[PDB]
Amino acid sequence: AESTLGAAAAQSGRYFGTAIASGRLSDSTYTSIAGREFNMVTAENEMKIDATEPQRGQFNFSSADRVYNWAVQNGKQVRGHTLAWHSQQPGWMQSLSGSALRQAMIDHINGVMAHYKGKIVQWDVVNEAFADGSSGARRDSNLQRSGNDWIEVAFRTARAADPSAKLCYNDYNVENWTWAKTQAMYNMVRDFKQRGVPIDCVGFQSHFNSGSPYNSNFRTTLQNFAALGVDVAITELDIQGAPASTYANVTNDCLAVSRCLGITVWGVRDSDSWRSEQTPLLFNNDGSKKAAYTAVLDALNGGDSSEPP
Ligand SMILES: *[C@H]1OC[C@@H](O[C@@H]2OC[C@@H](O)[C@H](O)[C@H]2O)[C@H](O)[C@H]1F
Repeated sequence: AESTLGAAAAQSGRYFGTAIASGRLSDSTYTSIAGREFNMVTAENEMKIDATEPQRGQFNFSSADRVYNWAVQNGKQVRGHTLAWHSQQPGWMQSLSGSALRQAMIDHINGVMAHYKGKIVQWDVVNEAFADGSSGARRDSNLQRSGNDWIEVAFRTARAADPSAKLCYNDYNVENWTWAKTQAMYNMVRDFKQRGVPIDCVGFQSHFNSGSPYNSNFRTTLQNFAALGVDVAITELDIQGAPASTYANVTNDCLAVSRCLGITVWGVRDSDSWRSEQTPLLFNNDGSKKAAYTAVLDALNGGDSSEPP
């Protein structure tokens, strides 16, 4: 057994990660907790398209590198997030369409991945391409309007740019196996694997709340995607009200699935969360461990004994 999340996860060859905000790296309580508890880091916003390429071909990795450096100097690996997404595009990219956009998408992938070549264990190459609801359709965005092949092209571009990284497709509201959105993502990944499109992993954002509750069939979802020959990862976990029960169920679902690489919770303390009003994380505002922390740690350890091995 181990006393911190990341170390406990590593006992089963997994990671327990967080989302780090560069602006919070001067907060010693934040860095003390994050450094102690997590062995994987995702930049909360610093590696997104707007932050890394604020003007066309004018890359900026200052804040991204502050997060990367903090992570590897503190022994954590890094998940890159995210290279091609409808949201958080800089204005110059939002105004592009068709072939111009396609070239800018490929150029953006190449510039960011070249900066981090060989440094990133997993990249969220494409994020949130499916529409919400029951259509199973692709979300309408400039990227989807440039051609349905944009997702496959992003993955091929990424594989060429850095063949050492695992390349993931990431989305939300795809955790419950009965949902149409889940099945659309499953059909796409299944097609990609059939044809040899370079995709190594599927990310489940895992934002559970009253509008999209956890279901025990999340384990079925994870198993079925793993059976397509891809790894699975829980990438942006947070749970409205932070019930320790549900946090432990999610943890045990990953631990039950051999290709589930690890879990990332989407921030450190509740005050750090993008949805702080839903108090959805493992640590209180004062840095203290919540009931959910204990249940997650115990799940990772397979129990809480205090005795000789
Ligand atoms: C999964 O959901 C969380 C999202 O990160 C938020 O993006 C919007 C930004 O205002 C917040 O600070 C971030 O926490 C992440 O990119 C997405 F993939």
